[PDB]
Amino acid sequence: TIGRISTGSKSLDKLLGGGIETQAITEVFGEFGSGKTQLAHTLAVMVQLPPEEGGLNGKAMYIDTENTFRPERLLEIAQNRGLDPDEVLDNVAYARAFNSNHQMLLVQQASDMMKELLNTDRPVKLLIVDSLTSHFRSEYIGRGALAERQQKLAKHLADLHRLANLYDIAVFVTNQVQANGGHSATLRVYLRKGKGGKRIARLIGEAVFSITEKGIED
Ligand SMILES: [Ca+2]
Repeated sequence: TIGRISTGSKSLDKLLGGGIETQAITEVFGEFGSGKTQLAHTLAVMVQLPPEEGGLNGKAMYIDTENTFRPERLLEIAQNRGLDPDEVLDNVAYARAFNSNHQMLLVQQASDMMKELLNTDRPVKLLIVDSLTSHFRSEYIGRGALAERQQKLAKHLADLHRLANLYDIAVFVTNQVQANGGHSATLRVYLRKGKGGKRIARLIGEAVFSITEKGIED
């Protein structure tokens, strides 16, 4: 549907109101193996497709903080969906965020890059930040550092929301459930492991999906 990227699952798209939205931040929470990273890799392929096939004829940028990006997985999803894998890999730009300060600087650097590429036929339409809070949690420790950590995270989310609106891109971020917090910034989706190997998504009703050779499916 209009301005949305399909997840690869019709059930998950229905729950999301058609898929992930441009000009917005979608935040997916869950433990390791819940489907969050698999969903990010599938969306990096889906965004490239025409709108009738659930994409935006776009490119993706994947920012990693905990070594989760797998080009071979994109290659596999592309091959299994009948798409050209070299084209798919050429359209997903990868950058590692080394620490929380660098992670925050990457938003302005991505903004500078998208600006110069304004005339391009295939613009970036999806920005993924996998494990959004990992560097903030490991660099701000002790009870006294919590307020500062939250303040820096809020500023980072505000910079991402501004990026989504200046370039009409979908921002997709992954995180883990927090004992304290907190959004204001988003659309929050919790992912769980289901029976057998299915995964369940819930908005913070519910939708069932699976992890296959094609990435995310029903
Ligand atoms: Ca996963």
